[PDB]
Amino acid sequence: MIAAQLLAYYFTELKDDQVKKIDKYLYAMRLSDEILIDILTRFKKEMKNGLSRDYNPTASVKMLPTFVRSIPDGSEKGDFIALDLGGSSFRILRVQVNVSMESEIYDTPENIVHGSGTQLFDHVADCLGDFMEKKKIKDKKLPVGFTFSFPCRQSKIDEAVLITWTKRFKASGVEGADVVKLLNKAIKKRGDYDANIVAVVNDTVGTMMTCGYDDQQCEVGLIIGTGTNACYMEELRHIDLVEGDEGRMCINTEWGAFGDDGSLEDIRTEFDRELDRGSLNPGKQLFEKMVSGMYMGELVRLILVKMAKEGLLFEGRITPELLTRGKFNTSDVSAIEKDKEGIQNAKEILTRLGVEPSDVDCVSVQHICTIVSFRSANLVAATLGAILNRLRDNKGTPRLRTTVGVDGSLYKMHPQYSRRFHKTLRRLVPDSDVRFLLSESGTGKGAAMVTAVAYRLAEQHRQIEETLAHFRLSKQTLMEVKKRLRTEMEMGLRKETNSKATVKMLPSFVRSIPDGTEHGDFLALDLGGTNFRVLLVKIRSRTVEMHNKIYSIPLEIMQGTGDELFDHIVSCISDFLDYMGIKGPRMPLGFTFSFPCHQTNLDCGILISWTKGFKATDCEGHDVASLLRDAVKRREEFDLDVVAVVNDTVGTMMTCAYEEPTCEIGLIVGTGTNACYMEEMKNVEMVEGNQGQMCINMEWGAFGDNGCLDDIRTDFDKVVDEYSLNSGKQRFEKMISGMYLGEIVRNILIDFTKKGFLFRGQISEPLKTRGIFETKFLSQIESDRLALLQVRAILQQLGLNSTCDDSILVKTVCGVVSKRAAQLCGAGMAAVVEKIRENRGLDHLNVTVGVDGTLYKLHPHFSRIMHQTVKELSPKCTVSFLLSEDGSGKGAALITAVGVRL
Ligand SMILES: O=P(O)(O)OC[C@H]1O[C@@H](O)[C@H](O)[C@@H](O)[C@@H]1O
Ligand SMILES: O=P(O)(O)OC[C@H]1O[C@@H](O)[C@H](O)[C@@H](O)[C@@H]1O
Ligand SMILES: OC[C@H]1O[C@@H](O)[C@H](O)[C@@H](O)[C@@H]1O
Ligand SMILES: OC[C@H]1O[C@@H](O)[C@H](O)[C@@H](O)[C@@H]1O
Repeated sequence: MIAAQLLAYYFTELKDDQVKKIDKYLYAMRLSDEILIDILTRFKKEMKNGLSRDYNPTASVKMLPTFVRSIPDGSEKGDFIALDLGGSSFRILRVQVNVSMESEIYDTPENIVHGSGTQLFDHVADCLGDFMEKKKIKDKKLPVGFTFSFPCRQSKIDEAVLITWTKRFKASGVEGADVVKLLNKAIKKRGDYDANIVAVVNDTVGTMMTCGYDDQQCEVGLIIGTGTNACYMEELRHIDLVEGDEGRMCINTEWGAFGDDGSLEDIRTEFDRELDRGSLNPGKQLFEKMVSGMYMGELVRLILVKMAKEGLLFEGRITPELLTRGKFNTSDVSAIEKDKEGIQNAKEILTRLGVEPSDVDCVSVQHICTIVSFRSANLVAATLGAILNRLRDNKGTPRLRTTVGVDGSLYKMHPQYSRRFHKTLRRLVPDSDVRFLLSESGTGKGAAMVTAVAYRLAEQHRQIEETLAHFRLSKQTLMEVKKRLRTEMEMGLRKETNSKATVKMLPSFVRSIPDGTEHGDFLALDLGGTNFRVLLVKIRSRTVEMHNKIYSIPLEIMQGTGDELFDHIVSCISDFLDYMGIKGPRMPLGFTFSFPCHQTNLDCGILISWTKGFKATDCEGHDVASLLRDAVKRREEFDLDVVAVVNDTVGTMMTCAYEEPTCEIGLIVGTGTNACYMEEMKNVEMVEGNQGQMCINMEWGAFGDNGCLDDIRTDFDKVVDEYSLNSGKQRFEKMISGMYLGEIVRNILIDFTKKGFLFRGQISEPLKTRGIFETKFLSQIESDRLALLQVRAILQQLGLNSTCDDSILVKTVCGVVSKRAAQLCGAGMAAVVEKIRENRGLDHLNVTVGVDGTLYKLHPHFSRIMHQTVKELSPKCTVSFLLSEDGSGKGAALITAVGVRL
């Protein structure tokens, strides 16, 4: 063997002399550690820019958010299908989780790849059909995971908008589109089987998930093959594009694009540039074309040519295979760099290229292979180094212990790459005990690991939707609901039908809008809403001076006695008279009693039945005007003239009509809901008389107490009503007013919570607290100006331990309910305007509506949706809504003016 030894010395001798010369020729491809630190530092800056919302729009390193928040924990179970496309092979596996997987490779020729997105996806679908056939699972409904090795935009995990083609693929009409849906079109065109792509993940994510399944220290996913890329677990609080602050989420770096903006124009060489000039994506993936094992061999080829041309190789002799693009590939690079086998391989290959390689040439082309595969390994060490620093920092520790899961041919196959990369890495990041785990099995197993979870969520999101589905009414139902009210309106206005009508159409003896001749000083009560207040209104024919003071009524008095309740009112009145300096002279009062009252004239008003929060005994069936008088007596302090008993709708209508003659309808949407309008007397059957109109206090909150709305009432609606004071009463109102909506939302959440869909399945005392969701908060929650952070805060403020996810669902629930309300109220209001256009027999109506109520006033959407609904439900009308800013008081004064007038 003194021969082999003898030879080896010969080559080293031969080698030595040449190496110096080549190192100086390709000096540009000799990146010092210093430079590598520089590149490591530049990459950091690029990573910070991709995560930053401020800088992300022009950041080359996309730092795309995948929707994976943690590596496998063993909770995963089931048999899935995995599609792997973009690597070196198009495999279709069937993982079943121990983890049992079955792969299959399908050839994807240079016609499908560079073809049409349709052709491509038709190929993917066919192969999938083949697999499922072969495998005998087409019957079984199995979840599909898609390992798509390209840059995509995902908002959810089953969303995957292609940004740009990478590596070898370039099919027309895919970029910009949702690959998932594109895949579905193919499977449906074929209409062979049924498939649900529940997840779409990158191969670095898939590799990371795969390794983490085996090693729980796994936080990175690296790929060095047809293309290079890396992903890692990043803290949510830093992922600006995703709203959350708790936990981490995997970030698909897409580092191949590093340098695309020009950041590596000082590193990149003339060879890298020409390699680019003839590539499928000129100017893109620049960092990748210097590292990847799809660009490597061709890079060596471009160097060989340059030197041969310059007579520095094969005595300047060129051959046409040396010039043909792709004659020299990365496998040639790997072999030529083999330990013992290297030099002869260089020969066997180089002669295949037609140049008569000398022993010198073989020794040179091997060194040329080292500089190029080494620059590659050093560049990945640098950028991975940065990811490692970023991880260390996120940990706050000065030392890092993590695991990077690798995969990829160049790494897995080149004889010098792996260790050179390793050594260089740890010299750059000496502050870490980085391990590397090679995904021996491939990406599929990890994608199944993602698909298992994506599926689970997709499943629970489906049940939630089976719930909310109910608070979503079709225009056709809003149309019937409208038609249903109109029938009811007829039943209370008509003699015979009246006693049966649930929507009683109460005659308020207000026969006209302010005639501008009103004058005087009137006292006025406003009871029923949220704030009970006593007012003094000084009208003068034309000027209205107002004054008021809120007097709170305890829940106890409010639900006390007819006496306790009414004695309390008089005392407040007593105080107000003092407060005003009006005490003494008997004054004309206008009682705004916001409740169902049977009147036969202004000055009387028998409480038909309490609604909302009042439940004071011995009050129903009595003339409230009368009760007010007895209370004044028992007191024996002052006296007053109970001139009128008006409802708040009527009062609101007048307050607005005073300024706007066109206002003939009054709407209230606050603690409770109701409306009123100027009905033609010809129709007011309950009241004898034939001329003019009469304001009908449509007690619409009862619409449905007979059952005509029982097709749209949900089991949640039943509950609220069941747990209320007036159980079975005020249904239409119970699904619209601010005293009820919160309770609907609260019972849904309790439901979702029991299902584990929310607040981690635990029903907190606050969750069980009635009225926890006030009009003040619903309005806030449902606000768009409010960030998610803020919505989460309110909910935490309410005492509920919400997460950002809870904060989203809660927010969703509130919108389904308030929308349904704004819609239902719009249907009723729509009916009212038909009857007005029809009663006055006109082709087209222009009427104004006076509105008041905290919900209508505070809520961000209600009014807006409601306005649209009335518009779309009743096209022959142009309803205008006027917000009442002076309360029912002013209007109640104008009523007592004319009320005192007789
Ligand atoms: O370019 P490659 O050698 O195919 O490397 C990338 C590919 O590696 C395979 O082992 C994985 O299963 C694929 O999910 C990945 O896309
Ligand atoms: O529930 P609320 O906010 O009190 O809405 C209804 C109330 O609105 C006030 O503005 C009116 O002055 C009251 O007469 C009415 O009863
Ligand atoms: O296949 C490995 C990687 O190659 C890159 O060039 C692609 O852009 C990545 O999306 C992919 O993860
Ligand atoms: O407060 C607005 C409405 O609330 C309902 O609960 C009452 O029954 C109505 O009479 C009133 O108009």
